Amino acid sequence: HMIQAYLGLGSNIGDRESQLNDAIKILNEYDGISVSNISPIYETAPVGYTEQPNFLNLCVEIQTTLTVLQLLECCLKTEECLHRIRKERWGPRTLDVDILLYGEEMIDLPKLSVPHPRMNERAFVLIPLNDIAANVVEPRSKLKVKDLVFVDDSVKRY
Ligand SMILES: Nc1ncnc2c1ncn2[C@@H]1O[C@H](COP(=O)(O)CP(=O)(O)OP(=O)(O)O)[C@@H](O)[C@H]1O
Ligand SMILES: Nc1nc2[nH]c(SCC(=O)c3ccc(Br)cc3)nc2c(=O)[nH]1
Ligand SMILES: [Mg+2]
Ligand SMILES: [Mg+2]
Repeated sequence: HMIQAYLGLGSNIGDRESQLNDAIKILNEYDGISVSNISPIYETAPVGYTEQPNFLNLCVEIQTTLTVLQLLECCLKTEECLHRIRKERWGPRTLDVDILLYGEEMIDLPKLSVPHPRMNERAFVLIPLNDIAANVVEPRSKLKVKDLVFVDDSVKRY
């Protein structure tokens, strides 16, 4: 049985587009993950610590037989494959793979929260997410993505 999940990908170091492309390929090659939809890529001003490089961000849909914890392990392993050495959450990274949605399920473990608890105020997530998942309901707000998305001029088509 397959679970439909959504991942948020980001990169702000080096050849960002190549790193995101390779990440998608790696994710698709794991047993138990198939990438089923890919959003457009956006160039986005860094949010939070603003004095670091501009990001590329996108979202992907996957179909998965993995548990949410196994999925998290795969996401983290993919960052390691793309040589993410920096671990400062506020700082730059070659690759970030975030679990945005895991079916309509919700979990808030000390170190795994899904739906991603910050997604609803991030245009660098909601814009590419709305591109592929406009009618998907975000379980915490009980709103469809298209009803959460908002205009943000710092998010540009790449
Ligand atoms: N939904 C989720 N997806 C990915 N990681 C999550 C997560 N919820 C919690 N985490 C935790 O976040 C830890 C740190 O990961 P980082 O990628 O450095 C944070 P970040 O992605 O810069 O911030 P963000 O998760 O607010 O976007 C992971 O090891 C994981 O335990
Ligand atoms: N554009 C862009 N900016 C990013 N900043 C980060 S760190 C998490 C975060 O958003 C954050 C936002 C506000 C505060 Br306060 C602290 C952290 N990740 C990305 C990304 O993927 N894209
Ligand atoms: Mg992350
Ligand atoms: Mg992140």
